[PDB]
Amino acid sequence: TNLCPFGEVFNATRFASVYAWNRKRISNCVADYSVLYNSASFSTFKCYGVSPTKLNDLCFTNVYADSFVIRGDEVRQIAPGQTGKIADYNYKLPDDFTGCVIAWNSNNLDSKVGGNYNYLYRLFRKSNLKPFERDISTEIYQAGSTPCNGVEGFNCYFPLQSYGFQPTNGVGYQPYRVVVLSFELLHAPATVCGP
Amino acid sequence: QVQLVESGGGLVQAGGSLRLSCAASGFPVEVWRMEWYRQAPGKEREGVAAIESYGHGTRYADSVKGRFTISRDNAKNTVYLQMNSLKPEDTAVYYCNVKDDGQLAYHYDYQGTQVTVSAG
Ligand SMILES: *[C@@H]1O[C@H](CO[C@@H]2O[C@@H](C)[C@@H](O)[C@@H](O)[C@@H]2O)[C@@H](O[C@@H]2O[C@H](CO)[C@@H](O)[C@H](O)[C@H]2NC(C)=O)[C@H](O[C@@H]2O[C@@H](C)[C@@H](O)[C@@H](O)[C@@H]2O)[C@H]1NC(C)=O
Repeated sequence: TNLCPFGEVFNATRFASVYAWNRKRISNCVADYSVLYNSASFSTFKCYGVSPTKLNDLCFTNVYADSFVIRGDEVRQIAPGQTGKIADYNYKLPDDFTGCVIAWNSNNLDSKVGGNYNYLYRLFRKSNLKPFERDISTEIYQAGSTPCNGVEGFNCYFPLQSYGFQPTNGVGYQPYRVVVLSFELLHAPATVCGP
Repeated sequence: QVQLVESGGGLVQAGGSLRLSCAASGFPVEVWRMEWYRQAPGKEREGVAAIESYGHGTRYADSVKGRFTISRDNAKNTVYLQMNSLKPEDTAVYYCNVKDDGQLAYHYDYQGTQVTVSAG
């Protein structure tokens, strides 16, 4: 009876930096995945372990919507079995990922004349991220073995890096808002279905 | 359009003082970490000092802590390196760099400025 609030996710006013990616759980509602899949707004709408076509025939315990901004160059990384700064240090999907990656170009909102540098990605981490892990640390990162604790040397780095979103940049360098929908089928009853 | 211009340097007696400036064009110097490197003759490049984005800290090599001071002028879009208590092993060519991580179409590696410190 209740329509799932996908507008609150896809049409949000502000968007998280990828390092601090936002998550919204949705349940106890009904979703028509083709009003979205057949909207012409989205530049990328790919799924994994499931197929975009049959999305309404499926029924899940809960669905998670994760949203954030990255470069166009890095939409390839929001995928199972990928590596690179984003998959490695920012947003990791599991290799048995079931769900959908939806992305659209957002130059018109997320850049400014002179450049928008409000979006951050993590450049440095001691280890790769486990699937769906989320690190918002600002601890100084030690590169090499000269220690950084206390008095801090040259090989000591603030972990987060600004994106430089210039209006005139190449389409790979431009910001993309990205939504990942994860389909959690448990051993409990289903709450998110098709029409 | 994006460019890094070093200025200052020259000849100074040991114990002397000097200030090098790095004038950036095409981006704001506060957004990313900015660095000073030096390459003595017949040695490899060394990291001297760095100032992180947005006042997230400064970093100083052991060789020059307490004698060198790095700073940002957001109005002049310029990073400065004050050089005090100059020892002679501080003789090198000095280079500034942006740790932009590919976030701008840079032509990444490029002139430098020579600093020479006498024995006395
Ligand atoms: C994202 O927002 C679009 C419009 O932006 C605002 O939000 C609306 C709630 C409304 O206040 C509108 O006037 C604002 O400009 C939505 O498209 C709109 O959808 C409504 C649905 O009744 C329709 O009346 C509007 O004419 C339509 N406008 C435009 C410009 O599309 C999006 O809704 C979805 O996507 C559309 C492409 C279309 O398929 C619509 O039917 C969908 O519900 C919003 N996205 C969501 C809700 O996911």
